[PDB]
Amino acid sequence: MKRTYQPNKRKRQKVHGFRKRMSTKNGRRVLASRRRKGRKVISA
Amino acid sequence: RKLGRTSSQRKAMLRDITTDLIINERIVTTEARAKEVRSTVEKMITLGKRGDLHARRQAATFVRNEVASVREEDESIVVESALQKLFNDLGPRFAERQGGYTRILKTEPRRGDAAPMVVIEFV
Amino acid sequence: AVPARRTSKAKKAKRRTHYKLTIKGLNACSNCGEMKKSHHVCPACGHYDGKDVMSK
Amino acid sequence: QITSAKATAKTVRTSPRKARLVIDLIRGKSVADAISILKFTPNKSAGIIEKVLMSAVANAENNFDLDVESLVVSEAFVNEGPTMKRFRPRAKGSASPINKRTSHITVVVTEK
RNA sequence: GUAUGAGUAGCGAAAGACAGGUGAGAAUCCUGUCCACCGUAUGACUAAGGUUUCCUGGGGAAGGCUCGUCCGCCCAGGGUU
RNA sequence: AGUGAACCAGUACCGUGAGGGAAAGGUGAAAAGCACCCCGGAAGGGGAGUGAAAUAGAUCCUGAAACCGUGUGCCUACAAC
RNA sequence: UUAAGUGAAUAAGGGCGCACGGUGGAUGCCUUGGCACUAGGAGCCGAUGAAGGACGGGACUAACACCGAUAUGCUUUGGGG
Ligand SMILES: [Zn+2]
Repeated sequence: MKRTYQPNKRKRQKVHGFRKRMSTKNGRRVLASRRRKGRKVISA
Repeated sequence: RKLGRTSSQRKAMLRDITTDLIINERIVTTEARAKEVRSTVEKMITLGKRGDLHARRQAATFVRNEVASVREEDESIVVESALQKLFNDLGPRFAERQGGYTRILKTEPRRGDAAPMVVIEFV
Repeated sequence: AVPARRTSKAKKAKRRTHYKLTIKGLNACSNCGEMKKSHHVCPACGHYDGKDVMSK
Repeated sequence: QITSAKATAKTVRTSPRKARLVIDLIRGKSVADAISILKFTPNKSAGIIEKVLMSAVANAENNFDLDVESLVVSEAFVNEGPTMKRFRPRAKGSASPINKRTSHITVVVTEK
């Protein structure tokens, strides 16, 4: 029947976005951790 | 006999093959279809030897309906529908030859399936 | 079920002995002396029974 | 003085086990009838080993050897080449590998 | 990395045949004819979603559950007012 | 082995997301990297050449084992290993 | 010639040894990177817009570097030939 990963464009940028991760005190921990590891795509 | 498919598919395949080999006098196919088609063709040429109505209206069910054969013009476009050929050209060409008018020639297998092919002729 | 052992090196052959490929029925054609298959049209000569067939 | 030119072809795209049957028919015979024997074999491995044998002939004739009418196939074998590797989606999630193999074939043509 | 099982199981529902092309090579490409299948859909338009797969000209090393001159594949050019 | 990473690596790839994370160095002193002929559609190969050495020819120093083959000196079709 | 008795040799294929190749990359030698420290400098950057990035810049431009509409670079002061 119906499987999970039904993809959209708005939702994937209003959940895992950037501004939605520069709008907290925890999102910044996430970002800085992704920058320490030396990652390319900090956040989708 | 030799089945190849369901019933009606075989019937259509034979009603196909013996309608060529009426128009070209020659055909290159496999070995089994060859044997069944020599039987059928020879059985559908004796009807070319009566030439009346009943033989016409009995032959007119084992031949692809309309398949032109036009190499003729005087000042016109004469069309021969591959049955009219059966009753105009092949018929009067076999009056003295009795049964058995086809030759089968075993040539060579094929590239992709090794199905030993064969020819069919008329004289 | 499912094998209870690997087959030795010997048994492999001793079973494959009957896995061959034989060619049979090779004749000398009559117009070019080349090998042809009996009861079959000559491919290079084109002839059969001393007569030409493949022509148009 | 040397006889018996050689020839070969590397990494042909077929099994080394199935194409080791065709060869069984050739080892030992004269060159003239060998071509015939190959001509009437309906295996993909047949339409190949000709080109090797024809090439060995043309090598021996063009370079050193002569009298194509006294040549004998004396040695011929089939080795295993490098094998590609690929997968295939099995049922119930998993997958199972697949080897696509290749072979090296040589043929040698002595005089007598 | 390579064996055994083994040249075994499988090749993922549905109808093709002939003639002539093309070409080193043809059941599997092109053309023609007859046949046949769906038709509240196997037909037409759109919203998501995919992101150049579209078109023109070349190629056949790898993908294509076989073949392949062919392709939603490879190479080059170009298209979205 | 030594950082996960001696090479275009926190990359390829996996997961919606936080997150998880590889394999991959060596021709010769110098490319002098095989003009020319021949079979072959091509790939591949045989001479001739470059080279001290081509079994150093781009999968490119040495090149073991499992595994796959060719030839041959000795034995084997009343035998329970 | 009869009779009785004895009875060798050949391999569809296989075993053992030897000899020669094929796949695969252990081992020998080697370093273009690492690891742990010593002595010394240095211990902040930011509303004059930071760290980190996106897009662009070449005859050819797919990537990496450097650069920024003055874009593979401008001015000046010393080195160098
Ligand atoms: Zn002939």
